[PDB]
Amino acid sequence: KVKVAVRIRPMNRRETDLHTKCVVDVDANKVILNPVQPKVFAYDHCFWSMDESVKEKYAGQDIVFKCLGENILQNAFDGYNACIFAYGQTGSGKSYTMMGTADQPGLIPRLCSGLFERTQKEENEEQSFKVEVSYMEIYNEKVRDLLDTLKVRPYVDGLSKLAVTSYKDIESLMSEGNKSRSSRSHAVFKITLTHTLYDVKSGTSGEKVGKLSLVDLAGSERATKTGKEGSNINKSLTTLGLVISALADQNKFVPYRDSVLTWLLKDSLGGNSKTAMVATVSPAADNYDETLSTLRYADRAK
Ligand SMILES: Nc1ncnc2c1ncn2[C@@H]1O[C@H](COP(=O)(O)OP(=O)(O)O)[C@@H](O)[C@H]1O
Ligand SMILES: [Mg+2]
Repeated sequence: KVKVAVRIRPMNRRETDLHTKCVVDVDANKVILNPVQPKVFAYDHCFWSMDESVKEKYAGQDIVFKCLGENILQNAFDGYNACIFAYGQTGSGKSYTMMGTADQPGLIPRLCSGLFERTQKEENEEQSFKVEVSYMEIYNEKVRDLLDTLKVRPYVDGLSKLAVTSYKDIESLMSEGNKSRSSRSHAVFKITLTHTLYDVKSGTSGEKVGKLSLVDLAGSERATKTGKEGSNINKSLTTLGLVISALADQNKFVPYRDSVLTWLLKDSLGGNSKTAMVATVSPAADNYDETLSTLRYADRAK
């Protein structure tokens, strides 16, 4: 159903340089926020990613995919639907986790690599796979096609959906979309995997469809006044919160239509779908408030 994880990023350069204190500790799957009384939260996984040298507990990109990606991918081969959301403060590690860098590929490249490896393994004259990708951006409840404002009618009228046949292919679209792309919008990478089995006369005898929606959410931080985007983002994120919580609690009412994001992903949120959320947070004292907020959001969803 619903899996919730928290990933703790390293100190950034500024925090390192300026000796900002660490206020986040971890204990197995508990997160302890020390005051800048200690607060303790429990999750399905906690990824402590502060320092590669501490092998005893460091979680690299490979670890995140093993614990959150592999299962979600398998789910799509099973013919079911799934979403993965990265949620948290700007600079906390949402994009690093979802897409990653050229040197540290994240969830999306690993998942696509795994996907094509598996399809190329199982494909033959009697069964085929069709892989289609869309990449869109939701900013202020308006949708933009990152593979080119599209109207919401639940479908996005005129949203490109492109057939890809190799990892390199699907890579050109990751690349293309990321260029055309950010901290104040949601980015949705969608894969449709269709697996068709054929009978003796080359007619269709079996077919499974699995959808994967991999989501880099808009930053969750509160804007500070020094003389609306944040408010619009808050509604969306609050609604996504209510949807995930309600599904996690599973006759209940689920408010899909209260936001463009949750409505467009209704198909992969309801039914027998699987949802995984990674709440990214800074370890540093100067982010306590936003870290605390992110932790409560993640706790609530679980
Ligand atoms: N777990 C991590 N390990 C190493 N570097 C990270 C990690 N998380 C984030 N970073 C780096 O910190 C910066 C902020 O990450 P990013 O994902 O862009 O933040 P966000 O998407 O949440 O705004 C990026 O340069 C990213 O490469
Ligand atoms: Mg980002």
